Amino acid sequence: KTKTSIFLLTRLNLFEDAIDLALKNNLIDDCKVIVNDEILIEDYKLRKRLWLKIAKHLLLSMKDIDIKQLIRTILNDSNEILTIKDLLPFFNEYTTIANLKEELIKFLENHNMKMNEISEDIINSKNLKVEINTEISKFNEIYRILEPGKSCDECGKFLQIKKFIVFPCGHCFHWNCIIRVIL
Amino acid sequence: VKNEETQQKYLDKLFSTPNINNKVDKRLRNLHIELNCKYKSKREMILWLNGTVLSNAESLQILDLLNQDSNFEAAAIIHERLESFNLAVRDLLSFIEQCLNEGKTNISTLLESLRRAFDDCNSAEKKSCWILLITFLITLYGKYPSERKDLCNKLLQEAFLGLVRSKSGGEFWEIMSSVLEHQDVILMKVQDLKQLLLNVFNTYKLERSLSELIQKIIEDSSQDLV
Amino acid sequence: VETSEIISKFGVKEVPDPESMRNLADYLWSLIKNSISQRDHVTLLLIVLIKLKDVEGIDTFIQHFDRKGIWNEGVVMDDMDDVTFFYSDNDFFDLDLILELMKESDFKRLSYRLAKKYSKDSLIIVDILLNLLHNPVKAIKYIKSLPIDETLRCLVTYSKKLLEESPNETNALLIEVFTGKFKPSTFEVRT
Repeated sequence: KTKTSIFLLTRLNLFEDAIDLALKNNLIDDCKVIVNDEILIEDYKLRKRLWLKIAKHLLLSMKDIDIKQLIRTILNDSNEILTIKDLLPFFNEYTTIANLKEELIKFLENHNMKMNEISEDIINSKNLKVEINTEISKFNEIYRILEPGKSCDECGKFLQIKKFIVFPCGHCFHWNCIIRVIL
Repeated sequence: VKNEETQQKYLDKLFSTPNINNKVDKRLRNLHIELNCKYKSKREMILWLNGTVLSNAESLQILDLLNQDSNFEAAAIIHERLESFNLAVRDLLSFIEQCLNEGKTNISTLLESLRRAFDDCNSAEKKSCWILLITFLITLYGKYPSERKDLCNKLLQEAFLGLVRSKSGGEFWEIMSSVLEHQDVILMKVQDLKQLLLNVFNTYKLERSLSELIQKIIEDSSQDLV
Repeated sequence: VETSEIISKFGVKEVPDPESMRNLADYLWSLIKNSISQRDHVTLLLIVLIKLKDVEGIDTFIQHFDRKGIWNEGVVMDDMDDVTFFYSDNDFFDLDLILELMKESDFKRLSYRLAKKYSKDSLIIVDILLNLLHNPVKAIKYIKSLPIDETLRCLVTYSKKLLEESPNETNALLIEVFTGKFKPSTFEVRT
């Protein structure tokens, strides 16, 4: 039974055997639907193996015809998996120089863009680190905070009787009221 | 004077300092130019050729003298000073081929020569020169039996990186595709081309791998500083 | 000084540059020699090692690295088939990324040695030995030298593949497993 066996294998958690049987039965559409409906996730490793097996079954099966179009359609349906590098070992011998050249050009452009982005990020990080270091160095020994004629806060009594724990934005503490607050 | 080396030494300090302002001799300059060929120090010859007046007639005479000599590097330097990009590229390719045939250039020396050749090619209608250099490198790799395969792969990777940094370059990549037409002229084995492509892809992936770690370290440091 | 400040001046250029990455590897070696066991750093320490063609720079690391993550000379015993191999995870270089990078190159022959040092990967060791290293006799021996009877997932996962090369040994192992003969065994390295 073409369909009953496939359904039983799918229900039996034997997806590899089901995929092999579907490939042997030339049920490409059913196998593609099963692959796309992979609800179970195994870090895409099993999915990658299944996609590679499906591509190998499709590859070297019939006439090339629109070989570039077929390869592009397979890559698009792969949904960001089984890159051209993986398909290169199974390319065997052919004359599809144009499609391979286009794929290599696209890969090289992507790699160049990634390298440029990495270099720009590194330069931005270096500039930010330099600016942060300059700001930290400038902030040292430049406090220049001032005490008003008469001052006090929190405790209420008088700032100049115990200590001078002073913060920015005009706050005053006795080194004792603050430790009382945290307790 | 009955000693050529004494005359060479005398004429060395005569023209070494450019402080001369009132110069009237003409035969002495020609004698110095002609007798500089008698110097057997190739490194010192290159050092002297680095800084010189380099008159057009003097440049032609130097090129004619070096035509018999094996100092291809000096000829390439003269061509670069003469703004002969194609001639300089050809001289660099000939020097690289001679070094490969001799089998004495070090791996670091070969890498330095490849970097210098890539810089010279980038200095230059440079697409035709780059295609010719790539074809020459492919022919040298094919002719040379497998030792130099790693050097050929490194040269191919460097050429690919230079082509990427030139902009692939769009039509230049098509020129590389046109270079693929020259590959049809080569018509080499499919297995060797597939192995070379796989090695190039693996090298690119390995190079891209470390960038993520470097960026992660830099980002961690920047976050800590912030 | 701070480490990332030193590392910043390196990188950028990825030309073959044996001197530059040789110096980087020496700096990382000196950094890991005494202290500062950053998890990422040692990972990078592997990557550059894969970048170069050197091999003796990797096994020596395995020789003098403690299972718990201490760099010291002298090979000693480890808590095999224990929490360090079943429960404790600790921290070390990411095996998955490192294993993939090694499999990218042809140096995977010695990777089987590196698999033993790394913990976990109970069901990945058989796959590495069977699919990659071939030699089904070695895979059968490893399956015989597997852990206690609780280690039955590998059999249920790869029995179909195992029963293709040497069914007789596979049949005997299956009969022993299903008959209650779950005793352990020593480990070493047409009818």
